Amino acid sequence: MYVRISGRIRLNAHSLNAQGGGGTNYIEITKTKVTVRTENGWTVVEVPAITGNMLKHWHFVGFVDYFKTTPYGVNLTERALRYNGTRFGQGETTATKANGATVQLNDEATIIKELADADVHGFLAPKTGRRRVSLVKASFILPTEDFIKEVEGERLITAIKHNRVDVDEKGAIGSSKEGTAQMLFSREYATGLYGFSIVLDLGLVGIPQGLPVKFEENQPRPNIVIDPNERKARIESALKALIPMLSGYIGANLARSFPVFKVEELVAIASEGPIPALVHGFYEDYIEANRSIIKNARALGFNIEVFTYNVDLGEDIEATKVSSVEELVANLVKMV
Amino acid sequence: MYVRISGRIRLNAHSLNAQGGGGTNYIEITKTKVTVRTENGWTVVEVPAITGNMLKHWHFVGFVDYFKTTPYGVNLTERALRYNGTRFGQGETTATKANGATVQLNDEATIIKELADADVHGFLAPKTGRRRVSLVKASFILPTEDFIKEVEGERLITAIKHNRVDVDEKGAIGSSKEGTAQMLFSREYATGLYGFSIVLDLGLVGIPQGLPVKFEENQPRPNIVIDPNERKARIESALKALIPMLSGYIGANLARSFPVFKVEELVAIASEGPIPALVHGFYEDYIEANRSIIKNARALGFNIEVFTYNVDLGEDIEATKVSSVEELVANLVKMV
Amino acid sequence: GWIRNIGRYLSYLVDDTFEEYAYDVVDGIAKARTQEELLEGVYKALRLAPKLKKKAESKGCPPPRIPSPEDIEALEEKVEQLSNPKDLRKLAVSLALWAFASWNNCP
Amino acid sequence: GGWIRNIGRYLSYLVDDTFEEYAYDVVDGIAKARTQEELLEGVYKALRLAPKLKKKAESKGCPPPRIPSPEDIEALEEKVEQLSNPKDLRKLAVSLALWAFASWNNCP
Amino acid sequence: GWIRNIGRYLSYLVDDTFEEYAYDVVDGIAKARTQEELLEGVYKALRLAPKLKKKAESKGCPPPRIPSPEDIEALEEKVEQLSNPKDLRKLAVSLALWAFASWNNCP
RNA sequence: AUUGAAAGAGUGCUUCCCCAAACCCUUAACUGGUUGUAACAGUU
DNA sequence: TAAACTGTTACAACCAGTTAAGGGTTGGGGGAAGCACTGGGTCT
Repeated sequence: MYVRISGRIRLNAHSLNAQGGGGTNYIEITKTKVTVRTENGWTVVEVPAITGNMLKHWHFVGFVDYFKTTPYGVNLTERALRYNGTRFGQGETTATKANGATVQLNDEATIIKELADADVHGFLAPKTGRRRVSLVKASFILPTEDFIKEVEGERLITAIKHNRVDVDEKGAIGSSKEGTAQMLFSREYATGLYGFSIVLDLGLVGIPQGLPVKFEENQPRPNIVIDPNERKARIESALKALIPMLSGYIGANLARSFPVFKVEELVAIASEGPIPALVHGFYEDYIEANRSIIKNARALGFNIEVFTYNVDLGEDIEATKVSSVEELVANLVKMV
Repeated sequence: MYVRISGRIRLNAHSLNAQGGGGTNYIEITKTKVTVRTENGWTVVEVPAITGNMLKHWHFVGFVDYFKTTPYGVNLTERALRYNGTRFGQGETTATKANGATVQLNDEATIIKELADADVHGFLAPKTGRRRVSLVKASFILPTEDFIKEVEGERLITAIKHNRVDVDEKGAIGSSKEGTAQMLFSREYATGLYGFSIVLDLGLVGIPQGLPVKFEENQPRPNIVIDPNERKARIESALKALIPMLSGYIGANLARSFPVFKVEELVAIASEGPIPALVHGFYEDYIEANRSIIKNARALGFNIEVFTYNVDLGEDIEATKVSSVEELVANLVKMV
Repeated sequence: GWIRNIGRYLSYLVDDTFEEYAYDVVDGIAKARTQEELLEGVYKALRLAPKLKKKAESKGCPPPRIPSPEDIEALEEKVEQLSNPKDLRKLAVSLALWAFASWNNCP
Repeated sequence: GGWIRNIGRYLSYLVDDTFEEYAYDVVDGIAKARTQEELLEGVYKALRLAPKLKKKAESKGCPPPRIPSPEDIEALEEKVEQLSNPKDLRKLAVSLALWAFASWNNCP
Repeated sequence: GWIRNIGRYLSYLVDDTFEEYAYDVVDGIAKARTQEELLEGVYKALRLAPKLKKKAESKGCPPPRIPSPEDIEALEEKVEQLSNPKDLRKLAVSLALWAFASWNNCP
C-alpha cells in the first residue's frame, strides 16, 4: 500500500553522507544549493545535505534487519545480510542465496516470487538486462528555508580534527622507518532543522513489472505470485524499516558520528489507491500545502488516512494524532 | 476539453534527467542554453533543464495509474502496466494487449479504441507507418529568468559522489579480481525556480485523426468511435494524471533524489474549443502578459475558465483561486 | 600531421572489439560548431580511455596507449586561431573521420 | 605561455599509471564547471594532492612529481579573472581536463 | 596583484624542507563557503608565522616575509565588497591555491 | 533601341510523428590532535 | 611612597590508507528520394 511520510528533524554534529576526502584529510560532506529569499531575492546558498541514496540504503538496512526476525525472512540475498547496497552490480550469472541455493537471472517473475530483497528496492542485473524500478523513492535532507533566511550565515558545517595515534611494541610513534601508521584527518559535522519525505509504493511489492495484471475477465486485481500472508509480512517489515530512520540509524559515519534525531512535525498519508506525494520539508507553507492537498484529495474521494505529530494543520480534518514513529507505523499496519 | 497549464515551481536537490556524459561514471544532468539579459544584452548561459519527453513519460505513468482504477481500464497497452512508454518500437507491426493477446493494425480508430495510450500520448509504428500526434504537449522545465537575474549563476549545480560499496561473501571489499562490484559514479543535483507548462488537448480521445468529423448534415460532430462513458473516463483519468505531475512525481532518478517539487505559483485555462497556450514560467515577468491574454480572449468571445494559485491575475479577470493542484483538477473535471 | 595517433586512439570507442560503442562522443566531436564542445568530446574520449585500457587488459588484447603529449600540444596551438568556423569544422570532421577506421587491436 | 606543459605534467602525474591513485573526480570537477569557482576548486584540489604523489614517488623510486611554476599560477589567475565570458572559461577548463590525460615520460 | 605576497606566505606553510605541515588551515581558507573561517585560517597561519620565522632562521632558510598590511586590508576590502557566495568562494580558492607551488625558498 | 523586343523551376509540402540515459548503486568502513609541561619563581 | 621584571608563543609523529571511476542494454526505425506543365524530329 502507498504510504508517504514527510516531516522535519533536528540534526547536531552529523557527518552523514560525506563526499569523501578523495585523498585529502578534509573529508568533504555533501552540499546542495538551495533558494532563499532573505528579502533581497531568492539567491542560492550552499548548505549541507545528504542524498536520497542514504535514505534508500538505510531503508534497505531496516528491511533486512526486520527480515532477520520475521519467520518469512529465509528468502533473502546473502549480500543483503551484510547491509550490502549492491544488487546485481556486476555482470554475474548465478546469484548466491543465504539459504544455500542459487538464483538464475531468467523469468523475472520467478525471482520476484522467490527472492525478496529485490522486490521493493529494485535490481539492475546488467548481464541479462533485467531491471526493475524501485518502490522507495527516498528524498533528500535539506533545512528549513526560513531558518537559512533568518540566520543569513552561521555555516551549518564545522571542521573537527582527529588522529590515529601510533604506539608500538617499544612505545613510540614511528615516523618513517619503523611504521608510518599514525594518521590525522579533518571531518565535517553538520547541524540544522532538516526535512525529509519518504514515499513508499508498497502497493505493488511482489508484483512483477512485466505483468502486473492479467485481466482474464476484466477484473481489478493485481497479478500476485506469492501467498498473501508473506506479502503482508513483507509490507509490514518494509514499513517498520522506517522506524530506525526517524531515530538516528541513517547517514554515514553512524559509528563515530551517530547523528542526534528528534520528532518535531510529521505528516503521514496512507492509502491503498494512488495518492499524490507530499512536499519535502524545506519551506514554511508546507503544512498549509499538505492540508490543502489532503482536503482536495478527500473532495475527489480517496480511502486515505492522515497521521499528524502535534501540528496545528487546521480544522475540518480527521487526521489522527501521533506521539512517536513506531506507534505511527503500528497504527498504519493496524489493519490487514 | 483543451486545458493549458503553466507556472513556477521551486526545486532543489534533484538529479532529474541526467545524461551521464556517455559511458563514464560522471553522471551530468541535462543542461540547455537560455538567454538572460543581465542588463548587458541577452547573453547565453547554460542552465539545468528537464526534457519534455520526461514530462510525457510521467504523464503516461499518471494516466495509466489513474486508468487502472477506472472500470474501463482494460483497454490499455500491455506495456502500460509495465510503466513503459515504448509504443510500437522497432519491427512492431502489432500491438501488445494487457489481456494477453495481440491487436492487428487495421485502422487508427481501432487502435485508439483498443489502446488508449496511442490515443492520448500518440504512437508511431514504423512497420505500418501509422502516425498520430499526441494530445499532450510538454515544455522544458527551465529556471526563471528573474531567478537567473537574482542568482547570477553560481552553477546552480552540486556534484555528489555515490561510491557503490560491495562486500564479498567471505567479507572482503575486493579489488575487482574476485568478481566484486565496487564503483564511483558521481551525480549532479540542481535547484531553482523552474518554469513548467503542459498543454493537454483532450478533444481527440476516441476521435481518430483520419476523419475527426463525419459531417452527417454539414455540422461539426466529433467522430467518437468509443462510447461516451469511456471517453469521459479517459478525460477524467488524463486530467487526474496531472496530480503526480505536480505533487512529487517528475524527472529521473526519482528513487534517489525525490526533490521537494512544490508549486510556487500556477495558472491554468480550460475550454471546449481551441485556445492560446500559456506562457512558460522561464520568463522573468509573464503575469501581465497572461492577464492581457486572458482578458483579450474573454473579450473575443471565448468561454474559457481560468484557475490560479498564488497569482492574483489582476481584478477584472475572473478566476477561482485554488489551494492546490488537486483542487485544480477537481475544477477541471467538475464540468464533465 | 598529428592526426594518425589521435584518430587511432579515438577509434577505440566505436571499435567492434570494445562492447561499449561510445557513438555519442564521436557524434559530439563530429559536428561541433564551436571549439569548446569538440574539446569536451575529445575529453570524454580520454576519460573513457582508461575503461578501454582496463577491458583490453582483462580480455587479453594489447591495452591502448594515451595519446602522445606533442599531439595535445599541436591540437592546443592549432585550436586557438580558429577565428573562422570553417577551419574548426574541418578539424572536427577530420577527427571524426579518423575515429572510423580499421586498426589492428586484437591479433 | 608556459602553463600548458607544466599543467599537463602535473595533471598527468595525478592521473597517470604506476601510482594506483586514479583520481578522476577532480578531473571531472575541473572539466564540468560553467562558472570559474568550481574550476578553481578543482585545480586547487589537484594541487593539494601533491604530498601523496611525492611520498609515493619517493617510496617506489619514481622521479619526484614536479609542481607547476608560480608564474603558471599567475597566468592562470590572470586569464580566469580577465575572462568573465563563460565561453573562454569553459574552453580553458576543458583544455586543462584534456591535459589531465597525457602519456608523458613516466617512471622507467 | 595583491595575492602574490599573501600567497607566498601561504606557500611558506608547506613547501620543500620546513618540517612542519599545516593543511587544515589551507583547506579551511580554500572552501570558505560562508563569510568566515577564511580570516580564521589566515589568522592561524599568522599565528604560526613566528614558528616559521624561528624554523627558517634556525635550520636552513632565509627569514620568511609576512604579508604587507596594505595587502591584508586590500583583502579585507575585497571580502567586504562581495556579497554573493560566488565571489567569496572564488577569492578564498584563489587565495589558498598558491600554497602549493614550486618556490625556491631554502637554497 | 542590342542573334535582341515579350520571359515565375514556378506553383502547394509539419522530417515528420512515437520514444524515462532509464533503471540498481551508504567514500563507505575503521580510525582520541593525542601524550608530557607550576604563568612559575619573589617582591612593603 | 610604587604600578611586572623574563625565560616562553607549543613541540613531534602525521597530512588518507585501499577498493573500484560505469555495469549493462540498445546506436534511427520506416515510409520517399518530384509529382506535370513545357516533345523533336520527318515528313506531307
